[PDB]
Amino acid sequence: HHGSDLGKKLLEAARAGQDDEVRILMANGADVNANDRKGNTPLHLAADYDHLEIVEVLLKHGADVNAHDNDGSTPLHLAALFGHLEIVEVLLKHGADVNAQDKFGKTAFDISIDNGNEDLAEILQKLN
Amino acid sequence: SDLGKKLLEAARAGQDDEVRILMANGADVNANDRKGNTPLHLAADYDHLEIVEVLLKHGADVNAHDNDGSTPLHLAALFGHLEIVEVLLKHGADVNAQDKFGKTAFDISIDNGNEDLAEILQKLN
Amino acid sequence: HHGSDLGKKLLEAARAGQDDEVRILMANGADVNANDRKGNTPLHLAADYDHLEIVEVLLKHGADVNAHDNDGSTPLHLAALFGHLEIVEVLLKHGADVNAQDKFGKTAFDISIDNGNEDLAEILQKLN
Amino acid sequence: SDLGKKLLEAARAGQDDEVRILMANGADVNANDRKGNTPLHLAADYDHLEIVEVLLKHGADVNAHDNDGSTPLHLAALFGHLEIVEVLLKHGADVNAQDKFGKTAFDISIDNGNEDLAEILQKLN
Amino acid sequence: HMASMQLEDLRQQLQQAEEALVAKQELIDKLKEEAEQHKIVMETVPVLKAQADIYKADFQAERHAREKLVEKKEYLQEQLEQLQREFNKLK
Amino acid sequence: GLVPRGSHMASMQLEDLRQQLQQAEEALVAKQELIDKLKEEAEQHKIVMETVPVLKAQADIYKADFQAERHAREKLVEKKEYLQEQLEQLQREFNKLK
Amino acid sequence: GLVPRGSHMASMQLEDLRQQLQQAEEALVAKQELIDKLKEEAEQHKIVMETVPVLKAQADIYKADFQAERHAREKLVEKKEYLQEQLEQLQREFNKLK
Amino acid sequence: HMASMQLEDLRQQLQQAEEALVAKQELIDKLKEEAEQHKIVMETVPVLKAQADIYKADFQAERHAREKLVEKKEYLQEQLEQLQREFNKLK
Repeated sequence: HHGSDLGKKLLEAARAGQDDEVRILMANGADVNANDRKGNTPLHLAADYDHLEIVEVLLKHGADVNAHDNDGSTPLHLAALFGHLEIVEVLLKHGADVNAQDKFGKTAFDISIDNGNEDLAEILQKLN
Repeated sequence: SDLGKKLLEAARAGQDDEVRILMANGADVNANDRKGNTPLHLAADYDHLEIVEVLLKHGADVNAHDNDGSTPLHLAALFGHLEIVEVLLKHGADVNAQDKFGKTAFDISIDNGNEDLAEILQKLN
Repeated sequence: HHGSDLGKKLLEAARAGQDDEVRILMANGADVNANDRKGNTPLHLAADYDHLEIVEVLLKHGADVNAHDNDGSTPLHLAALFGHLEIVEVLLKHGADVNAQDKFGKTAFDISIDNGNEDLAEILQKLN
Repeated sequence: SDLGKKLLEAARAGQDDEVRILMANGADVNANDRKGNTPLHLAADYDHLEIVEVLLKHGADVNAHDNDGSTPLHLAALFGHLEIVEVLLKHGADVNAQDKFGKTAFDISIDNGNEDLAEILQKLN
Repeated sequence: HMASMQLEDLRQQLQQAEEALVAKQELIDKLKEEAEQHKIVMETVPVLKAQADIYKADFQAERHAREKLVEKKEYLQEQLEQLQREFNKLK
Repeated sequence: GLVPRGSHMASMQLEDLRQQLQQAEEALVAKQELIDKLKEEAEQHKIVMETVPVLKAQADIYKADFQAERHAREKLVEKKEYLQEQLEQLQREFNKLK
Repeated sequence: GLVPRGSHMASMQLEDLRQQLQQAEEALVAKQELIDKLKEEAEQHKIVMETVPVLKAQADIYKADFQAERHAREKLVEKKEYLQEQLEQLQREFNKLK
Repeated sequence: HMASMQLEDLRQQLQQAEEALVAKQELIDKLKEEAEQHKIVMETVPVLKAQADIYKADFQAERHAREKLVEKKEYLQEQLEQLQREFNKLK
């Protein structure tokens, strides 16, 4: 809002896996729900880049578990696609919509199935 | 027998008495020549009213077809013998009978230009 | 020409078979080649009506042996059609065109054939 | 023997020396796994330049088709191993070879968005 | 050959068929439009034929009648010949 | 009516060709079997069209032949009515001059 | 396309009818065998026209399914290039820090 | 019956067929013009079909690739896991 190149720095730190940079930027007010042009958030980004504690941090700082990039993909979608099982579990724990879906209509179960990730599926079945 | 063969000529030649004499020795009133003519046919073909008469009144087939399909009515028509027409109708000759070309008596009258035989074959009975 | 109701009387006498009426009318100048509306001549007419000497008379008085009624029929045609054999022969003797023809194209041989007059044909074959 | 079976893994795991040792006990340079991969295939599938090399130089079929029709060139393309591309061409791999879906290596590069592999598979030899 | 080369080879022999296809298609159209003009005359046949049969039938019937009359004439001509012969003998 | 060039989403440069070259090849076969059937028909059509000038003829002949007959047949009809009249005379004198 | 009423020169009043009544009768048979063949065709045509909404479907499904795949496949491609890069790092440190 | 009567009878039952013939002919025309609209859609089929086969082929090929990459990923993810494990043990 009033000068989001903090948010840029944050998004960039979520990707890079820099956790102390993240911690700092939060302290500075940096927008936890900031968006790159492709519509990503930091959450999206650390899911993408397999950054577990970073996910855990951001979630703790009220990041949307169900934020949607431009194509509708959620961070769940990204962890699902990439086979980042643990990041998936915390996302779920934190209430990610298992049933949520991108603009192609793919939920995260669909993605598991389509990669044929036997384990991701069973973990996705396991909930209401 | 040729009893009908003598009768054919009786009828053709208008032999009133021979007709009778030959009906008495029971020669067939339906005798046929090579052409398929019955006595009734030649009778008509020759304007022989009285002979037509006694034929009809001896059980002669009023709608006999000669080998060409013609009837005594056709011949009658063709040759303008109105009065044999008249009596061939009185004895219920089938006006609508046709020969092998499909002609009717009416047609035959029309072909001739018979402005009369036409207005009295249109007294259709 | 100058008052042909002579010619009418003649044509009528050729038909009627009145030979002395004919002889008289000729003496009066009556047009031997006179025409009724159907285009007939006396010759035509006596041929039609089978009037032998009358034919012979008219011919002697320069009547056209090849006069054509309106339909093209010649007196030959008429005698032919009607089976007037002797009248045919004198017509021929007097030079009737055996090959002449009405407007249907029927010569006199055709007419014999079409009546199937066995004798008229043979007599028509017999010439050049 | 399974001499080729040990070689398949040598090739997959990038075991430079095992490859050699197993060529010396003459295990077939064309060995196939359940998938239809030759040593040359896995060699490509894993960015193992040097192993591709000695395969080719031990008579390995440069245009081997796996059960799906893929060639070491396809895999190479798919995974962006430009340099194994390079040497798979130097040893006359058929660029226009297609797998069972009809893809060529070029197609596979184009599908990836490889703006480079594309301008150097269009140095077609 | 060279990958470079078979792409041309194929584009080249695709130019064959594709050019050949319009020359073959063009021939079809000339045949179809002509088959059409042949069918609009073929309609005329059962019509033309039936009618000719009507006119044949017509003539023949006529001839049958005319033949009948020729003789009827021959007949009367003769009766009128006899009776005259009698009626002249009756002076 | 065939598949347009590169209906494809994904890259199928070579197949696209090979495949299209093949449909075009057998479409030339199809079109050919059509030229065969069309000409071979156009054939049995010409045998039909030739009967026309014939029936045209047959008609014209019989139309003419008919007119000719009727013109004669009328003429006989007259003669018949005439000769019929004349008998009615002679008989009609045999009752007077019997 | 049939024979017009009384194409006849001579009188054929009754036949004219009988005959025309007969051609008309068997022309009703002909036209009928045409309705038979047309409906019976229109029949095998409907079985064909029904495969349309199907192929229309099959197309739409696969077009969508494809876009979905490619969007994923691009995404993996990126991840692959990324992870490929990172190895080049770690190996490139095992020659330095060997 | 009476000659008078069968002429009507026939003209009457000729009125049948002749009226019947245009009602039967009219039905033909509705069928023909419809068969025509069925043929212009039947053209669309080998087109529609071939295209759907292109798109199926397209997806499948894609899926084959995507499946290959999923594992390649799994693979690298793990190499980068090992080497890191070594490179951390190398303090």
